[PDB]
Amino acid sequence: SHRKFEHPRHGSLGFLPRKRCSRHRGKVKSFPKDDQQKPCHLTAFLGYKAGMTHIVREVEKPGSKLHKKETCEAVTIIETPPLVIVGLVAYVKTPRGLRTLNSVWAQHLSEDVRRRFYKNWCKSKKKAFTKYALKYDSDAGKKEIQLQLEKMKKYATIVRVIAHTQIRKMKGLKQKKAHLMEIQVNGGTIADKVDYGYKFFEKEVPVEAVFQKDEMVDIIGVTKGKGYEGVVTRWGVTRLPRKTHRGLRKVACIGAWHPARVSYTVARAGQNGYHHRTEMNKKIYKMGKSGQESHEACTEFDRTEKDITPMGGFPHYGVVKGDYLMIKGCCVGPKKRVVTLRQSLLKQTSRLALEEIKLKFIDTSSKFGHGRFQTTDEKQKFYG
Amino acid sequence: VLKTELCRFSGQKIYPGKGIRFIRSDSQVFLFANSKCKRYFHNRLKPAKLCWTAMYRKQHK
Amino acid sequence: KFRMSLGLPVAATVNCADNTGAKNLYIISVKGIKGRLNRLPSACVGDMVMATVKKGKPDLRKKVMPAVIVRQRKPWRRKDGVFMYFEDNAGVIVNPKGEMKGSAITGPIGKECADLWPRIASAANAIV
RNA sequence: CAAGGUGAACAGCCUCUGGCCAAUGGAACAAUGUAGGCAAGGGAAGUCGGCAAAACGGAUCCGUAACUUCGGGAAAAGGAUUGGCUCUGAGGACCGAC
RNA sequence: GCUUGUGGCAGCCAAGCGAUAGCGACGUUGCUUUUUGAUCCUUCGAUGUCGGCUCUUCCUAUCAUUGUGAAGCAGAAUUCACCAAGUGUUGGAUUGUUCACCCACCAAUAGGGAACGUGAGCUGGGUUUAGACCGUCGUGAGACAGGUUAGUUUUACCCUACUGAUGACAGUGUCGCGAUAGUAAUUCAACCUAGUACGAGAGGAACCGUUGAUUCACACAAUUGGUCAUCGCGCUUGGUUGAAAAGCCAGUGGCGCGAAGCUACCGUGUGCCGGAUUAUGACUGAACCCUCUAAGUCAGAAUCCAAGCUAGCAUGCGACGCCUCGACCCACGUUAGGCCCAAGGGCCCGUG
RNA sequence: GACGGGGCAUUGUAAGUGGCAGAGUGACGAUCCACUGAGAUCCAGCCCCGUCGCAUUCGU
Ligand SMILES: [K+]
Ligand SMILES: [K+]
Ligand SMILES: [K+]
Ligand SMILES: [K+]
Ligand SMILES: [K+]
Ligand SMILES: [K+]
Ligand SMILES: [K+]
Ligand SMILES: [K+]
Ligand SMILES: [K+]
Ligand SMILES: [K+]
Ligand SMILES: [K+]
Ligand SMILES: [K+]
Ligand SMILES: [K+]
Ligand SMILES: [K+]
Ligand SMILES: [Mg+2]
Ligand SMILES: [Mg+2]
Ligand SMILES: [Mg+2]
Ligand SMILES: [Mg+2]
Ligand SMILES: [Mg+2]
Ligand SMILES: [Mg+2]
Ligand SMILES: [Mg+2]
Ligand SMILES: [Mg+2]
Ligand SMILES: [Mg+2]
Ligand SMILES: [Mg+2]
Ligand SMILES: [Mg+2]
Ligand SMILES: [Mg+2]
Ligand SMILES: [Mg+2]
Ligand SMILES: [Mg+2]
Ligand SMILES: [Mg+2]
Ligand SMILES: [Mg+2]
Ligand SMILES: [Mg+2]
Ligand SMILES: [Mg+2]
Ligand SMILES: [Mg+2]
Ligand SMILES: [Mg+2]
Ligand SMILES: [Mg+2]
Ligand SMILES: [Mg+2]
Ligand SMILES: [Mg+2]
Ligand SMILES: [Mg+2]
Ligand SMILES: [Mg+2]
Ligand SMILES: [Mg+2]
Ligand SMILES: [Mg+2]
Ligand SMILES: [Mg+2]
Ligand SMILES: [Mg+2]
Ligand SMILES: [Mg+2]
Ligand SMILES: [Mg+2]
Ligand SMILES: [Mg+2]
Ligand SMILES: [Mg+2]
Ligand SMILES: [Mg+2]
Ligand SMILES: [Mg+2]
Ligand SMILES: [Mg+2]
Ligand SMILES: [Mg+2]
Ligand SMILES: [Mg+2]
Ligand SMILES: [Mg+2]
Ligand SMILES: [Mg+2]
Ligand SMILES: [Mg+2]
Ligand SMILES: [Mg+2]
Ligand SMILES: [Mg+2]
Repeated sequence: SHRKFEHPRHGSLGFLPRKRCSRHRGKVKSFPKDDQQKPCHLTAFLGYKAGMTHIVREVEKPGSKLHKKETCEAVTIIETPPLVIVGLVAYVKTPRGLRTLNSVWAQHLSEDVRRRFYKNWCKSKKKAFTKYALKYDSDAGKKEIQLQLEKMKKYATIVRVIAHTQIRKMKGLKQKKAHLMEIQVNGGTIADKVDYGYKFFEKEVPVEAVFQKDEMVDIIGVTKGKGYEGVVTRWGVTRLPRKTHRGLRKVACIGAWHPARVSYTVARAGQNGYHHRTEMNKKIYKMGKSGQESHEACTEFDRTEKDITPMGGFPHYGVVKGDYLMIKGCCVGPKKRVVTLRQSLLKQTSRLALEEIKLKFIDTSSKFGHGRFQTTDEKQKFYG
Repeated sequence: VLKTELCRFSGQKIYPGKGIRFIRSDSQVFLFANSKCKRYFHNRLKPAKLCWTAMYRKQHK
Repeated sequence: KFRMSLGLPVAATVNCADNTGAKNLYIISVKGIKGRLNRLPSACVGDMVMATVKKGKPDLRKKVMPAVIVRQRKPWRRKDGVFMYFEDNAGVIVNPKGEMKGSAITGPIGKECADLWPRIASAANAIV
C-alpha cells in the first residue's frame, strides 16, 4: 500500500557512492571553455587552508535592509604562494575523446617536486629526470625539445601547463613533497599558448596572475574524513522510538517484499566524509600580497598594525607569511588540506558577483579560546 | 576598531562581530563579552566580588 | 525579514504584553509556514500566530485570535554579528489586518517586530 | 558473634581487626548495542497510553480545604529557614553529660 | 490466481435544462482490480492474520505548481479540456483503528500499488488461549460473531542482495583521458508595476526588475549554543593519612566555570549555461478558392537529452620519468542521375 | 626527536610570610588585606625557536 504521509527522501543520490575519494588533492574535472580572443592566462591555482575568521563590512546593496549597514561575515584564509611551472602537456582531439599528445619538461626541477615521483625518497638514488636534463646540454637534445614544442603548435587543441607548489614555504605543513597539477591555458591561439607556457619554465606565477579581488571562484577538495558511520548521521534519517528493541539508530524498513533485493536508494551505514566536492561561487574578499600593505589585516577604517594571523597562530596551521586569499564563507576540508581553486565555468553577471567588497574590520583575536585582544601588544599593555 | 563596546559584567572591550546582548524585562541592555560573563550575572554573582573584573580592580586600587 | 532563530513551537505559552486583559497566549499555529512531516510549526519575533487565551478575561478565552510575537527568549543572531535575546517570551493580540486590539504595550519590543508592524511599533515604548 | 566516623539509624558512604585482588590476557576507541549522564528555546505538540525520565524528598517554624463512619483526611495544600566561626542563656549530681 | 454481479472510473445517442459553455433523462457500449461478493487452484510434518511508526521505489484515473485550448472568460475569481508523474501534498483534538469528523496552516493539503509493501525492523492499543465481572441465553456444564479489565513478541555467525573496505590480473611511479552508471534543486512572499489595465460602480490583475523566505541537498566551525573524566582550575559533604600543608576514597562524590575536538535551520556558507521537442499557436502550400499538412518550415514547456556535479577494477586507453597457399587492388558523391546497365572488372611469367 | 623557553588559552589571586584588620572570649579566633590578574594547567590532534640524544621482492 501507499505510504501514509509524504516527506522528501533523505540525502542526494547524486553524490553516490559515499566512498573514500581515490585521490587526496582535489581534481579539476572540467576547465573553463577556451575563448581564443582573450590573452593567454591560467585557469586554476593550488592553495592550503589556513583557518577561519570573521570580518565586518558595510553593505552597498539597494533594495536590501542591509543597505548602508554593516554586516559580520565569516571568511576562510587560503595561503597561496606562487606556483612553479615545470612542464607543458598538449592534447589532441580523437573520436574517443582528448588524448595527451606529448609533454616537455624544464631542465631544472626542485627536489620538492622530484619527491612526488618517489614512495621512499631517502632510500633511492634520486635518479628521476637526471638523464632527461641532458637534452638541454647537447645540441641534438635541444633539437628534440624544439621539435616537441613545434609539434605542440601544429597538432594540439588543448595546451596545459605542469605546475607544482612550493610546499616548504609553509613550515607548519611539515611536508617536503610538493603537489603537482596540470593547469589549462585559456587564451590566444595554440602557438600563443605554447609560447606563453614555455616562457614560464622554472618561474614563479603568483596568485594575482590568475584571480582578482571580488571574483567568484570554485573550490575543489576532499572533505574531512569521519570513518564508519550509521544511517542517522551519514544520511540524516530520523531516530526510532526509545522503546525500540535492538536499538533505535537504524532505518526500520529497508525495502518491500518485492523487488526481493535491497535497492541502491536505501540509506545504509558506511564511510562518511573524505569525499571529493566541487563548490562554486565563493567570492574573493581580499588578496594579500607578501611585501605589500594589503597583506596586513588593517583596513581603511582600522589603522591598527596587525598581521592576518590571529593571536597565537592559526590553530593547527601556523603563521601565514606567503600570499593568501580571503574568501567569503566556509571551504572544503580541514586545516592544512590542499585545495584546488578554479575559475568559474559560467558568466558571473549578477549583483552578488559584481558587488565591490570594502572591509571595515578583520578580527585577529586568538581562535584557541575566547580571545579578547587583537594583538600581543594590546594584551601586554593591558596587564602592565 | 573605533566602535567597540564594554562588557556590562567584566568591563572589558568588545570588538565588532562578537558580543551577547541581553535585554532585561525593564528595557535594560546588558552586553556580555562571552559565555563566562553571561553565565555569571545569571547565577546572580556580583562583579565586584570577582577579582578578575574591572569593577573589583577599581574598588581595590 | 531576515531569517531568525525559531524559539516558540506550537503549544508554547507566551506572556501577553498589551492591556487587552489577556494574561498569556497559547500558540496553536504559525501563519505563513508550510510544513515538513513531524516538524512542529515554530514562531519567532515578528511572526503573526494564531493563539488562544488560557488566563485572562472570560470573554477573551475560548476563541482563536491572531497575535504577533514581540519578545523571545531564544537567542538570535543579528546581521552585525551580535546574538540577542529577551528575559521572557511575549506577544500582543492583533486583528488579521495587523492592527493592535489593545492600546498600550508593557516592556520592550524587538526591532524586527517594529519594522513589520507599524501599528505595534507606534504603541511601543522601547524598540531594541 | 559482630568495632570507629557521619547520621534518628544493623540506611547509604569511608575506615580498623580478619580476609582478599579469583573471575583469560594484550592493542585500539568504527558503526550498531548494553549500562550510565548532560543538553539552548519550547514543554506531552510524542504515544493506545507521560511508557521511560525529570521534578519532590531530611530537619525546624508558620499554616492547612472539601468531605467524614468524628476516628480521619493530613506530611493535605501553601510558605520560610538550614554553612562556618566567636560567644551567650537555660536545663543537674555529689564535678560532670548531652 | 480466474470472474466482475456489486464497488470505482470512462464512453455513444440526444428528450430536456441552461440539445451539446456547462449539463444531460429514457436507453446503450466499455474499462479497472486499492471494495465486496462468487470460486476452492496453491499452502494445514505452519508463508507469523489488524493498525500505526520508519524507509524506499512505482503508477496516473492531475489536487497544487509549469505551458496551453474553451466559457453563459470585462477585471478578480471559477469551471471544462489538453501535454504533462519534474517537484510537493503538512501540524493537531477524539478514536486501537483502517474509515471518519472537526481545529489550523498552506500553492495544495489528489488518489492509489509494491504478499491488503514493510513484526529474525519495532510496537502490541485491537483481534484471539488460559484469570475475572456484567447483560441476554441455557435445567446445567457452558455460549455470545455483545461490553469490560489483566495477560512471556524467540534465532542470523549461512548464501545472496545492499552499504562501505582491501586486492591479483608481466617492472615501478607521476600526470591524464573518459565509455558507462548515478544525479537535484524547489515553492512562496514583499516592493515597484498600481489603486494602473478592465469595469457604470463595487471591486481589481500581470510581465520585466529588486529584496527575502520555504522545502531539500552538499559542506563548514570565525562567532553564538550544546557536550567534560582536559578529571584544566576553583569551591564543597562524609571519611582517612597525629596536626598544618598536600592529597586520596565514595566505580565521574557533588557543584561552578571550562579550552580543545565534535557538533545544531539552535550557527554559517554555497547549490549551474545549451540543444531537441510535447501541448498549442503559426508560415508557405497543394490536393480541390481555402487549408498549420500532403511535401517543406517556425515558435514553444516544472519535459527530455546534453553540459555541470559523483564514481569510474571500463578485467579500457594516452603521455612521460626511472632500469635490478596470388591472403594483389584507397574516389568523393548520386540513383526522378552520374560511356554506365555490378569486382560479372583489372593487375600479377599465372609456367620451376 | 626529548626537555626547556616564549606565544596563545582556561580557572580566578596559590603555598608561605606579614598585618595596631577581625564578632568575641580567656593567648585563641571564621574571615579580611598585602606581596598577588597571582598560582596551576596548556597538545595529548595549538603556534614559534638554552640542555641532551639519534628483512621480503620485482625485468617491460
Ligand atoms: K503502507
Ligand atoms: K549536517
Ligand atoms: K525521531
Ligand atoms: K502547513
Ligand atoms: K560503540
Ligand atoms: K500526551
Ligand atoms: K464491473
Ligand atoms: K495451513
Ligand atoms: K498486571
Ligand atoms: K550526465
Ligand atoms: K566548544
Ligand atoms: K613506463
Ligand atoms: K597565598
Ligand atoms: K591578588
Ligand atoms: Mg500518496
Ligand atoms: Mg569532466
Ligand atoms: Mg521492547
Ligand atoms: Mg576555537
Ligand atoms: Mg508524527
Ligand atoms: Mg547479630
Ligand atoms: Mg552523631
Ligand atoms: Mg551503617
Ligand atoms: Mg566471567
Ligand atoms: Mg579483553
Ligand atoms: Mg532541554
Ligand atoms: Mg512551562
Ligand atoms: Mg496527543
Ligand atoms: Mg499524533
Ligand atoms: Mg487513542
Ligand atoms: Mg514513572
Ligand atoms: Mg488529598
Ligand atoms: Mg458497475
Ligand atoms: Mg442513465
Ligand atoms: Mg509447508
Ligand atoms: Mg517469511
Ligand atoms: Mg517459518
Ligand atoms: Mg494523463
Ligand atoms: Mg509525482
Ligand atoms: Mg491490494
Ligand atoms: Mg501486509
Ligand atoms: Mg517478530
Ligand atoms: Mg505488525
Ligand atoms: Mg520480515
Ligand atoms: Mg492486548
Ligand atoms: Mg480470556
Ligand atoms: Mg437462568
Ligand atoms: Mg484485556
Ligand atoms: Mg477606467
Ligand atoms: Mg586538608
Ligand atoms: Mg581504601
Ligand atoms: Mg554520587
Ligand atoms: Mg544548516
Ligand atoms: Mg495558409
Ligand atoms: Mg505540431
Ligand atoms: Mg524550435
Ligand atoms: Mg611550551
Ligand atoms: Mg603532534
